[PDB]
Amino acid sequence: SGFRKMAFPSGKVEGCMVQVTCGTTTLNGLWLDDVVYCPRHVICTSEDMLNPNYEDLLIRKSNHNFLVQAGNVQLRVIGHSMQNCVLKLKVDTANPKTPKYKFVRIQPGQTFSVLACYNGSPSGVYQCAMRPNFTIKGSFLNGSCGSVGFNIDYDCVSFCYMHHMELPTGVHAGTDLEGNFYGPFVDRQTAQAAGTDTTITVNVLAWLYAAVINGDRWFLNRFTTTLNDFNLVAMKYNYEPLTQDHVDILGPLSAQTGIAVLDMCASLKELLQNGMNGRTILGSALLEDEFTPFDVVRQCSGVTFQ
Amino acid sequence: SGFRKMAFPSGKVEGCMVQVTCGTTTLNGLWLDDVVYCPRHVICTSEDMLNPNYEDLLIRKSNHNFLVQAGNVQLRVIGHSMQNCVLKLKVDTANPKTPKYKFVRIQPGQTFSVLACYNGSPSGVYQCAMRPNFTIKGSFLNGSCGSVGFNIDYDCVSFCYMHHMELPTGVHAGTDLEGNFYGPFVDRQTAQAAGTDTTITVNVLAWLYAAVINGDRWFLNRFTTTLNDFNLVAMKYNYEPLTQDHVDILGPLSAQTGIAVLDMCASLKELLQNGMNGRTILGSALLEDEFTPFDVVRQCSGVTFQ
Ligand SMILES: O=C1CC(C(=O)N2CCN(c3ccc(CO)c(Cl)c3)CC2)=NC(=O)N1
Ligand SMILES: O=C1CC(C(=O)N2CCN(c3ccc(CO)c(Cl)c3)CC2)=NC(=O)N1
Repeated sequence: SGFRKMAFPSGKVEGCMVQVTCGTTTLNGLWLDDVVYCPRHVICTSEDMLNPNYEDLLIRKSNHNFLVQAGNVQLRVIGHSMQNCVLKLKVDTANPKTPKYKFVRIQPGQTFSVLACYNGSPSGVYQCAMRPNFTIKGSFLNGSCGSVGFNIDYDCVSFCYMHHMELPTGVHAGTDLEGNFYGPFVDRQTAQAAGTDTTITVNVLAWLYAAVINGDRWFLNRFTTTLNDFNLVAMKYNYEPLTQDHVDILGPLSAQTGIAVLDMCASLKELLQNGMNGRTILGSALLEDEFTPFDVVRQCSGVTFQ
Repeated sequence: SGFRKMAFPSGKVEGCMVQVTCGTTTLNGLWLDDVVYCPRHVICTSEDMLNPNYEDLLIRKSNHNFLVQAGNVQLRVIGHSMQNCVLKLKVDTANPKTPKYKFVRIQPGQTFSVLACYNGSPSGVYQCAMRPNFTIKGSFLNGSCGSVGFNIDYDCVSFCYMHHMELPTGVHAGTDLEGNFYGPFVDRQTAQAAGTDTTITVNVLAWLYAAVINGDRWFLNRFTTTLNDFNLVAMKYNYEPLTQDHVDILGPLSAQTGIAVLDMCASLKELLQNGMNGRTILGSALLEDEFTPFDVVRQCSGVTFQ
């Protein structure tokens, strides 16, 4: 029993984190095989941050301008190239702790674990979701750029995020591991703002199923709504509309509890219109939307990893 | 910026988790040097759980009754002994991934990271606090016994908790690594209940300082209370009393924000008597008490580990 914000074990990722220094700028890099991945703005100075020309800045650099450290061992850079907003540093030594990995781009609403690092040293791990406005509500300080987000499928590490910058509203933006930004953001210190965020409805429903599994049932009722009558109320409260695919994803949770998806939607509709009236659900007084249906199944059924 | 439930990187602990089987019972073990630590109830059957005599049960066992697996490698048990509620299995191979470690017993109110495991395989990591009633609000399923809690100081792993059982109210109880239970619990399936829980006041104050650092200031005021006038209100709402040592611990947070501790206590006193009125603090509609003053400093100043 119980329900926690659970992150993946970070051991397989800790061994891939390195320190990358170019000039007086130092951030984190991802060392896989003989390639080190890091944000390309590591080659920027104070004069370039507002209007950088990464083509010019990179052409004026050589391999010896990049200092890469794996703990105390120095990695000799034997080549460099730029793929979108990510810099790829070819090194002479292949990382012997390279796990089975792949590069995946996630969708809004999906969750992943973040290994926050500083000077190539892991500092902490936490779970977060990609928001519908393509930002994440992370916890990052100065020097955290290059920190990566990941999921673990069986024995394979799926890298999905590399941290690049913090927006003025305190939220964070980054790219996938191919260098392509999540959302309409660019890696230059211009006045960029994120669009309006919305609540991930399918995640709230999955979180309500986790509550029923753990004994919280006070919000239930015997009513039933349709998918269109629910979406009319949901859009009023800035909730993402619910689709038939979302219903099918919630299948296993509905079977384990014996509560149909449209039944639970009627309970969520009541919680949106009347509030929670000082009561709590799984120790929260707000509706949580950063647990996917898979996160609930994994935590309420117990699947490990190799 | 930002504030998350952040756990320690679990890499150094993942390499110490093994699978321990005795009869038809399988749980997790901690492999440090040539010793494997696991809960002693692994030697119990169905007939013994309600009234076990661990002296008799252990004397009727031999070294070959214990099957220890580190992944696929089998560890030959060359000796066994019992220290309080923990079984110590001497094996022929010393764990080459043994980090610098120590065994520490934590106090109520302190936090630690939990590496939840099943069949010796890590499944997830999360942060939790030792409650004033010596339980933890964990997330554990069947087979999680032997999972350990830990903190990381510099390069040293401080083990502080080993999971033993879940109580009927859904909370969890365990021992330190010397086998001594936290709280008045025993490892037999009798009807045990935890005492009344209270809110960790010093942790709430530390969490309020984290909010001010991150831009949440709506709850502040210019009033100031005394330590005794605050404790009179706190005990009314089942809050732990505040001591002068708690004030000194909050020193660095008060200096960084320029808000005295007694000033913040006046704000907490108002939040307890009037509620939050539908407003949120750091994305929560409740007062969070599972962040220590050290957790806030570490996340709002960025200290890594070796
Ligand atoms: O999330 C964070 C990250 C963070 C941090 O280390 N930064 C801020 C972003 N910065 C940067 C430099 C150049 C360019 C373009 O040349 C860009 Cl776009 C960004 C690197 C240093 N500080 C925080 O406070 N929070
Ligand atoms: O936290 C958890 C742990 C858990 C779990 O694996 N257990 C439950 C406790 N159990 C046990 C066996 C014998 C004795 C004394 O002989 C005792 Cl005290 C406990 C071992 C198996 N299942 C859950 O659902 N939650």
